[PDB]
Amino acid sequence: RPVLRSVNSREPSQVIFCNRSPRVVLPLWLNFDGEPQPYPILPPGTGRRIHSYRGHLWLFRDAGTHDGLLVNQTELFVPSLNVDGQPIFANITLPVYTLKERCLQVVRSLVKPENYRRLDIVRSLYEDLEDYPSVRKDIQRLSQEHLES
Amino acid sequence: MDVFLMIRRHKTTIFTDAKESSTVFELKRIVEGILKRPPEEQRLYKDDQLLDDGKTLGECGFTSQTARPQAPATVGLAFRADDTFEALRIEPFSSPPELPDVMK
Amino acid sequence: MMYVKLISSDGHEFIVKREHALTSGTIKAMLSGTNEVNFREIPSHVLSKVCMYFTYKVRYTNSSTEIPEFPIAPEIALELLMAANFLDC
Repeated sequence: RPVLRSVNSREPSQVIFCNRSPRVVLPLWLNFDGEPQPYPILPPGTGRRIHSYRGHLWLFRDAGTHDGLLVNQTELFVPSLNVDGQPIFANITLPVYTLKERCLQVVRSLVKPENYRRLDIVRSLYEDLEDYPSVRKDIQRLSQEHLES
Repeated sequence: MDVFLMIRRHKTTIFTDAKESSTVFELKRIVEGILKRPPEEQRLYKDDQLLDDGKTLGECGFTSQTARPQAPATVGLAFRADDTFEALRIEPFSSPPELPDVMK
Repeated sequence: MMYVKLISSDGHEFIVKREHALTSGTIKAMLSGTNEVNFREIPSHVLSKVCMYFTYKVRYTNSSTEIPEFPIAPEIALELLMAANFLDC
């Protein structure tokens, strides 16, 4: 029984995914068994209307790198019911990454993993390079945080 | 509208910030607080153009769109030497090494 | 509105708001060892950039508007990674 899962409300909710980031965004739908399902990509600056449901669970990642993104300033998005004929906005934004994590991202984007160890950096940093951003990992953390609150 | 700046003179660079509506004079007050030289002993420049104390940073061409936290704009600074003013001189930063092969 | 002075290996002085520099816990530790820190292994093309990161971090953390990307040229990425690692920012 996963901690974090969409509830099968069967109650429709109209949503807009609004990509307010310079990243190509991959939306992920955590299904009824808490498994992430990929939806069509969102190019930077675009918006798309989605027919979702109350109590469904979404998260948003960089489509190329799986770097984490925020949605309405948090990690998870849950549609509620529409009132007054208005869609729920899912405003996807960059977090303020650490400078470290940002450097890691740039290096990962330029260097084939096999070549990480040719870089003239301290060994701990090779390790950090290799510890890729992971949806799975984030779901673990978010699951525990959820239980804590 | 906030503007983010580097006030640069020689091998000194001050990171500071102000409003499009702040004046040039107000920047000299910052400089004075940090470098202990009064406004009348300072000249501030955009490119090589002397800025008047009374103009707003906006009027001088600094918009918040351009003077960003992660890419601040540069204000030149020159100090009075004796009775004359030193020429504006801003020294560049160092050069990165050549790009590693595995990054090409 | 205290400023502190951060000196690069090549002898550039970067003067920044103390509160902005305290984004680095390393720098914080170093400051309560004057208002001056000497970085013998961090050059000006890197440390200038670290300063802009502090500004960016303080400006956008808990913003709730759209956040721009922090730009990093490929030619500085490695040195900047090393500095970020040491400064823990």
